[PDB]
Amino acid sequence: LPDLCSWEEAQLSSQLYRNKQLQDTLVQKEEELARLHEENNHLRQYLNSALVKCEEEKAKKELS
Amino acid sequence: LPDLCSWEEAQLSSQLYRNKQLQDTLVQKEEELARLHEENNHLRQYLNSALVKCEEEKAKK
Repeated sequence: LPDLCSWEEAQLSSQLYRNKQLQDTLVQKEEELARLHEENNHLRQYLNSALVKCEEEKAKKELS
Repeated sequence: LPDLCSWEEAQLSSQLYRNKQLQDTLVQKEEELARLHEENNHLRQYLNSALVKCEEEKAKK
């Protein structure tokens, strides 16, 4: 029992360490995701806004 | 001692399960990031192309 207990405790420490590393990576990923979602959406909006104005201009020009 | 051992065993089990969950979440997050990076690049490419064409249309005379 005491040799098993010491082995189990070491495995637990190693597991908690690996999980902490995963957890930290996951925080970094979530914020990278949030950044990209916001940038993609804004870029999308900007493109749509500019392209629409280009077409509005052609419409009112090409009427006479 | 015997109380600590059972607590540590139960924690090994919970933490193995936690590891799996974190691993599963991470593969899903990486897939999502890979797609958003692809989209971001395409959006920047499209933007560049639209700036050029916007500019060339200002061949205004």
